[PDB]
Amino acid sequence: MVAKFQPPPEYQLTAAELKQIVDQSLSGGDLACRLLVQLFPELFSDRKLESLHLQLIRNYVEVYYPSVKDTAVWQAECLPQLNDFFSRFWAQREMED
Amino acid sequence: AEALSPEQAAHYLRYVKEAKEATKNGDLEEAFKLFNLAKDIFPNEKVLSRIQKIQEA
Repeated sequence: MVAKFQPPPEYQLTAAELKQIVDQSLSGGDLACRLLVQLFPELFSDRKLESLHLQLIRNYVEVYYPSVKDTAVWQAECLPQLNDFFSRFWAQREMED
Repeated sequence: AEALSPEQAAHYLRYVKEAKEATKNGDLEEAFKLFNLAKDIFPNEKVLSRIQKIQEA
């Protein structure tokens, strides 16, 4: 309808780069977590799993898991996995010391 | 072949951070070692893209 949406250059993946991540992915949820790591490494240094970030990940995920266009599928599979990955990473860091 | 664990991600990310700093400093030996340890966890075009194992020596 409205516009062409592209992400900022720094968060733009090539089709080749996307295919590669997918090929290593065990599931839609794992693909989502790999994408979090590749797109947003700043989120892991010294939460901001905010809506724009999550939507970008979902847009990539949908290229190969089109059922993720259903918001129920997104919320049942990918979104809890992303949040639990992110929580686990941060608690692991908190515990180091 | 396998789900990325948060442990793996953390190691991957620290390796890339340090490989970049090593490159900034000029220690290509350390950078090469670190980028490779990253590649072993989570291979991708950007990391494999060093390489740039240039020498002239």
